[PDB]
Amino acid sequence: ASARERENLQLKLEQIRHSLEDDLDLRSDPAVQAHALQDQLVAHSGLHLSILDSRSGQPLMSFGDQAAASVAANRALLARLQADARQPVFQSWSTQRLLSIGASMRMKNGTPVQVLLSSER
Amino acid sequence: HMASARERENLQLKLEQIRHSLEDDLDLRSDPAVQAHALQDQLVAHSGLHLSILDSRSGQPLMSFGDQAAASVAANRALLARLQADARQPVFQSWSTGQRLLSIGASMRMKNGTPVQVLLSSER
Ligand SMILES: [Zn+2]
Ligand SMILES: [Zn+2]
Repeated sequence: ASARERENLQLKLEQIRHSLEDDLDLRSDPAVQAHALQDQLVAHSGLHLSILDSRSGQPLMSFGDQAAASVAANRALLARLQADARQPVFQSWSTQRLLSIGASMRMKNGTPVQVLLSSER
Repeated sequence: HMASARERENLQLKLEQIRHSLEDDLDLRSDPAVQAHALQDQLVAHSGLHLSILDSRSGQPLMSFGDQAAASVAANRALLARLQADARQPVFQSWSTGQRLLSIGASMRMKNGTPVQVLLSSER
């Protein structure tokens, strides 16, 4: 493994260490503590997920790496989705190089949502 | 400046995994908070990263989650053995079996006092 790959995994381990040793909530039970560690692993995974309400376009849920998030990219991708573009819709976004993919999904209760998944390239 | 066919295919696979978690989970309840939790768990499951945290005193897993494509039973066993033989930390491990993995391991002490061994693995 290369010098930069090793450097990057060491920086990720340091994020895990900070979560375990400094931020750990002593009041939480182990399953909550485990999910909080999960949150920190996904927070620097290069992946971001936005769930929008199909009716209003308003954000319902947002998870993952802020580094893979962009308000402008997500607005543009939602516009293509609402403009009947063939799904799933792809979008390359460079200002930072993101690849994103969007599609409508239907929750179990029928609630239509727009699902926008972004990735750092 | 545009994403390749392989980049597109890989991201489409992840989106379809997310769709499986929303539309094909027979036991997922309708409660909107419960839906957020399922999606967040599934995002980690294909993040290309896997994290194993073991109690140093017993060897028993305390936490395990992430992507199984990033995990190797054999590699983790070899890395854990290097940690327990007081190799210099953090310990790096490359591993191949078709796929090529990069893992890093270190001993830590959780805030509540538990001594743990941390095995972080990544798809190269
Ligand atoms: Zn912190
Ligand atoms: Zn969960």
